[PDB]
Amino acid sequence: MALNLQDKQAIVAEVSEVAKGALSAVVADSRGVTVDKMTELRKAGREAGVYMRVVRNTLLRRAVEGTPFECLKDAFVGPTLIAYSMEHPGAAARLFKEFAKANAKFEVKAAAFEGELIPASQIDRLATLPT
Amino acid sequence: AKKVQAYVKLQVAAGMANPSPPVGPALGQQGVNIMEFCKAFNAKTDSIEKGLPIPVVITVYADRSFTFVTKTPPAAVLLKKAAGIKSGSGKPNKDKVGKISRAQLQEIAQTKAADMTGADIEAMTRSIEGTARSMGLVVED
Amino acid sequence: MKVRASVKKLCRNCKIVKRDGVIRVICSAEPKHKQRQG
Amino acid sequence: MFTINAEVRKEQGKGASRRLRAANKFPAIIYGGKEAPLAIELDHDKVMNMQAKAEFYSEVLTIVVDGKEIKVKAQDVQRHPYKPKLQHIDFVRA
Amino acid sequence: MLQPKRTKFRKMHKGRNRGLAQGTDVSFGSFGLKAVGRGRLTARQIEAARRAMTRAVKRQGKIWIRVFPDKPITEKPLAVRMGKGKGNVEYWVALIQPGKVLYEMDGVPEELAREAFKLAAAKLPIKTTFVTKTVM
Amino acid sequence: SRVAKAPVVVPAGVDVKINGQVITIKGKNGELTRTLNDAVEVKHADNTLTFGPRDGYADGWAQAGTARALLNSMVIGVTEGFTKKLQLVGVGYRAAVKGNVINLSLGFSHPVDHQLPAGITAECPTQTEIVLKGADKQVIGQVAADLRAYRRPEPYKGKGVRYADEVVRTKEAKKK
RNA sequence: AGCCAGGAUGUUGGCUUAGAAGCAGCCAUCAUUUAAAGAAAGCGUAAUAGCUCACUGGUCGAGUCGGCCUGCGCGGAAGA
Repeated sequence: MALNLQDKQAIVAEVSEVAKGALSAVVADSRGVTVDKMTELRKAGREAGVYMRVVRNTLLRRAVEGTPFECLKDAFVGPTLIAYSMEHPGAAARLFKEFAKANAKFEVKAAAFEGELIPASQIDRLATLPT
Repeated sequence: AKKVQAYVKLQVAAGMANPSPPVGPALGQQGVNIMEFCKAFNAKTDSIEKGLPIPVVITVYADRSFTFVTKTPPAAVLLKKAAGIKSGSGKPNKDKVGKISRAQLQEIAQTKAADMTGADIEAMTRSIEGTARSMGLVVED
Repeated sequence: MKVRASVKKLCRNCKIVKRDGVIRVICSAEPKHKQRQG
Repeated sequence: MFTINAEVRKEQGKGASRRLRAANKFPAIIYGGKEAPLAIELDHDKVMNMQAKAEFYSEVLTIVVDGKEIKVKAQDVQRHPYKPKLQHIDFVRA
Repeated sequence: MLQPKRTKFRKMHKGRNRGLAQGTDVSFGSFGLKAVGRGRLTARQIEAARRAMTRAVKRQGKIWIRVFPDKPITEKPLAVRMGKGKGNVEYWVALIQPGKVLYEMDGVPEELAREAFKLAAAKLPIKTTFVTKTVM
Repeated sequence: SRVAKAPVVVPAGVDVKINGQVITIKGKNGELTRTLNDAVEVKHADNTLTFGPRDGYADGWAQAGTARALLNSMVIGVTEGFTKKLQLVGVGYRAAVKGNVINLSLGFSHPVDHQLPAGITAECPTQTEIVLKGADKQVIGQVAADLRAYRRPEPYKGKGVRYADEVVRTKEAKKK
């Protein structure tokens, strides 16, 4: 694999939509077969298309260096694999509830399906979302 | 569905039932006979096109009951009935026989997307373009 | 085993070991690749 | 920008050249224009890395000696017959 | 089997192999096989190294042969006493000095040309090395 | 080096004595004593064990990496113990243990009886299975190799004494 | 490098249809899902299956990797 410059174009593409999103969610696949790609990744094409970056670069200094730009509570995610997810279609949409109803959908391990921002807190399955 | 222990991908040339010369003992290896194979598939022959080489994923269970979900016929034979040519690749780097339009193929590629793993319909028609010129076919535009 | 005076790695599983001053090739997959000299 | 740190030669001849070349320092000379030719002495390993680039023989070089900035160009090179090393480089003063 | 046509003389002196070579650079092609050792390359050795080299890459590419034997070598038959004139010419060798480019290759990738010069070097008696065409 | 710079932690209850270059480790499973080469530098001085290259010897880092792994096995062995699982593949391949002697029927014309060393306990819950336990990883590895050397796994049908965690490549007769 | 995963969709890709299904060989040497996956490197199938590897996730924690010029060394090195 090439230099740091092509490792920063993934940081540029990640941060390019951080400052405009509303919600952030966490999902993990340490047992994830490509049937999760069949279900979870094609679930992004139901809403908007391709650009829902579900990238996984959550090293202690790889995805943390792109954190101080906006929503600075993502700096200490560290281990327990994190796939970032942003919610552009609709202010305070239901992608966090899309994973909350996916607990019976091949999602035994999802980094405790925590969720990350809006209350600036921890794990709580929210229900006060606009319909 | 379950993890693979006894089920495989089969049904070469579904125009005629029981592909015993082409496929043969592949489903007969684990636990499945050919007599009941046509019984469950008989509700799926005349509901779709007859004479098309459509594959099906034979699903094998441990309780003598077997189910099936038919998939879309490949781009290997869907370009034969669309362009009107009963041929194939042969040598793709030396001859180009097909003259098929992109609009002529995407009108049946929207039927392909009901089983294909895509997001947008037109985002997956370029995948059949990758099989198009692999056989000696040009997509006019 | 081959006692060829010029031994090399014949696959990805071939490993060079200098046992007791004698350079040997040890392969986990293919026993044919096992050889020693040089 | 190829800057070469070089020194002025004090000795010359067959024995003198082979002696200093064995010390990882092959000789050269800067000539051209109207001044006297300057027999120069320079390190081998420094130029050996710079001469591997295609632009080394096409751009104007700046060989520094005694604090003097000399705009010079590479005219010819005497490579070793079978070793990856240089023996003498003709430098034209341009 | 390289051999000159209608030379001036049938037999010539043994001579000595001293000094350095002249064709020390890759002129025609882009990759070369520079000889490091000092010896004589026979007509068989040059042709044997050629077959193992033009088959190594492909039927494609252009290969240059910078060396030609141009020297007869005599050899006395078995059970013949010394003297009685010079022996009869048997083969043709080429004097090679350290630094002589033996072959030149162009039109192939550098990795593919590396393997061809490795296979050709095994047929040659003297040690050779891989060289490239340097600018100027 | 990288192994030598990783200290092994000694648990509570098991004591390690530093008798110069001789190290004895006592535990509930047993007691293992071992002397090391002079190239290592062993200092307990903690609740763990650290290693380093003693001065003068050039290969001290390579020796300390070996001594770290040996004392790591001497800690696990006296606290948990090592266990090797075997398997007797073949028709009529029975196994029985009489106190400390293992009787094997491997198709020979005479019964073979292997004598276990001191501190080595072997059990046979199945006639085609041998489980053996001990405190030293090196000693029971030789015992498992000795039992395997009687009848090695056949490369045609897998017949012979094999490990439970061993794979066997099987070839054919090329015509029938 | 190890410790825990993916290693996909079309796609039986066509060719003599005996089947060459990522893996005898002829060829394009694709596109999507994308944390990533080559219509494919090995073993393994008549052909499927399967075990993995590339590439990508996490832990980990620092140097590691591949060539060049050389000093001294090893093998090649068997006789009455």
